[PDB]
Amino acid sequence: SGILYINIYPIVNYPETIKVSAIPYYEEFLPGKWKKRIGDLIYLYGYGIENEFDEIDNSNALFGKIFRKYLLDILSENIATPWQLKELGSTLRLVKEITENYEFSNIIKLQYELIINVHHWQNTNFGIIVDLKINILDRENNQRISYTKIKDKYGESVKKKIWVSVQAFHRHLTPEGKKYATAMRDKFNLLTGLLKEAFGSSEDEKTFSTPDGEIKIVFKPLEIVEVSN
Amino acid sequence: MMEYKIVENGLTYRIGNGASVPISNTGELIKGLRNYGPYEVPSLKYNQIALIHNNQFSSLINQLKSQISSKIDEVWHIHNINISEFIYDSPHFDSIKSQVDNAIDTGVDGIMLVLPEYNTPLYYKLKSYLINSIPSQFMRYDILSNRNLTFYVDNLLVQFVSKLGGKPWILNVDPEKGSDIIIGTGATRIDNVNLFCFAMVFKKDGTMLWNEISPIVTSSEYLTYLKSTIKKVVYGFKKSNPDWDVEKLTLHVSGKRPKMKDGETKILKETVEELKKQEMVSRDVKYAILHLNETHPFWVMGDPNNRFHPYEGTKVKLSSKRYLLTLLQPYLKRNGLEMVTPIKPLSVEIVSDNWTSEEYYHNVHEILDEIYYLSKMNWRGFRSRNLPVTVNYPKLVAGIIANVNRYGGYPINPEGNRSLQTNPWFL
RNA sequence: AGGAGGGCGGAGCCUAUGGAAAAAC
DNA sequence: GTTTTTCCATAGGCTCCGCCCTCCT
Ligand SMILES: [Mg+2]
Repeated sequence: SGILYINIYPIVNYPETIKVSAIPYYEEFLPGKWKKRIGDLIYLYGYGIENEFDEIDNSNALFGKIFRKYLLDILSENIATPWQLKELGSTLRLVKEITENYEFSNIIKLQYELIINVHHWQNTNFGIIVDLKINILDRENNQRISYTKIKDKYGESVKKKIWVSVQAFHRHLTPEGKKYATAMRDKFNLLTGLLKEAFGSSEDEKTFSTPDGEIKIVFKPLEIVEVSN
Repeated sequence: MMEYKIVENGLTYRIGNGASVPISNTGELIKGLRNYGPYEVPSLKYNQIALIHNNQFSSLINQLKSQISSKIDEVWHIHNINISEFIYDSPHFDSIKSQVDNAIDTGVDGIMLVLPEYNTPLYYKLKSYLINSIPSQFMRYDILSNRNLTFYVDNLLVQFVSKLGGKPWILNVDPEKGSDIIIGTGATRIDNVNLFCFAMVFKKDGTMLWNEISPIVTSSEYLTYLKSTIKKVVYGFKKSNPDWDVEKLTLHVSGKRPKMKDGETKILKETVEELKKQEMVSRDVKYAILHLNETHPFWVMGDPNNRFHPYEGTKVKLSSKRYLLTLLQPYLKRNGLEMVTPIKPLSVEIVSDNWTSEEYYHNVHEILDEIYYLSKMNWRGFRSRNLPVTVNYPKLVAGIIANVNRYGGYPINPEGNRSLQTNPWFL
């Protein structure tokens, strides 16, 4: 017996019903927030409603998808100052320049990347999937660069240092470049810390304002239980 | 919160003399191989393989040959073996081709080639020639120099013994357990174009082992060839072991999502209807189309004393149709567990099925345990790839064939040669 | 290419839902 | 008069290819 953690961050509170206004789809549709396309119907939610709303509960199958996009839209407006909105869509992308001490930071811009998505299961349980990536940017042109291109542009020592620093910022390896006995736990600690910092939360539980109510997230990994059958 | 269940313990490989060894412990497996040998020791026509290289009068090459002979004779029990030696002047394709021609003319069961360095066009243009003629095993001199000779030689010898027609080990698992037939899928994207390959794996001796492989198919011809593959694989299963009925047929898809209807599901359903029309499959035949995935955003943290990783065989229930499957695990050593990078699990989703709600739990757990079991049937080395064989092998075949086609190598047509379906040249 | 794993960069694939148009029959 | 293809669209999820390293009994 034991407990497993998944990196899905549970959402323990959300409105039971939301204001949804379904309108016929059109070719001039601009895909943005507060509106979604499901077939020939465009559903308006949150601030996008136009007072012909329809109350739909979580028992409906429409609720899961509309609420997925609802969470993606709501969390996009609670980004803290050090983090910036990269791309909003099926996933919420937040980036943040790594200002911690690493060598050749004046030529190689390493930044974090929180890829945020919603996991829904059991027809009523929602959650937030946070996946972390590191973007390596060549700081003079601010354009995306790879290890081979780093070695080409700056030499072997720069490439080795940046590789070690990236794998240490992922917490997969030690800062000196070796594997170690607590890399997975450090990776989860890193994910939780960056999620808390990105959404401006100094606490485990943060609440977010939405027209239909409030959303409460736990900012902790979701426990997995052993079932015997 | 989600639930999880671990594959039942007691898993062991099967050895030549009928004994068994604990899994995940390579040293005990090598000791057991010394004691009893491989499960199926190959029978060799010439009892003599060749060592082709260009580093003549090299102590590293001599140590490589000595280790090869010692492990082939002692731990692999291919007795009365002989390793010849051929030297090409230059690493160009013409000279190595001349030397492999000489080695074949002398009469050999396999070619053990040493490439000086890394060169993709030469390697594929020459491996296409080799697989069309004889079992082969490449080495890179730079990689061989920078690696411990024992581990390197043991892994290449696992690869070569499997390529020679041997069976190093099979899972000592229940034969009345799990599906009867599996048709895995693998893909390679070349210039934004998918080339697909099918692996036909089914129970021959009660044990499930890889049997056939398919040529690369275009996405346009993917569905028709999958239909033909289902019919051919069920026919081959019935040919292999009569007195048995086809009860479960699982299909593994990688590199593409299966279509939940009007796609792979439609083709498989129609094939099953036709097959039961000829009374080839059982009336109560249960099928499933599965999606296997590694680029999911999920990470699983486990027991702190297990390096914070889940034990191998852990099945995490994401939903009723999608599962996470832990296949690796930190390995014990003479001192303790070994430091490991965080390990990403395998996403297993049931896109389509025919199961009733009453049998769902049992059937899904059966297919998950069988995916875990065929994870351990990879024969490239002592540590098995996270992918199961059914999707690992076709991916390798598709990569090799596409690379040969793009690099101008000798065409590989598995349909022409029976050994092409029946021998792991791709390992 | 002895493998196993992770990371990064680059292209994109693929599913689902709808829509139309076209050729059938 | 009557089902297949073959293109669109948005919403979502991967997924292949390289190369960079740390490890193995
Ligand atoms: Mg190989």
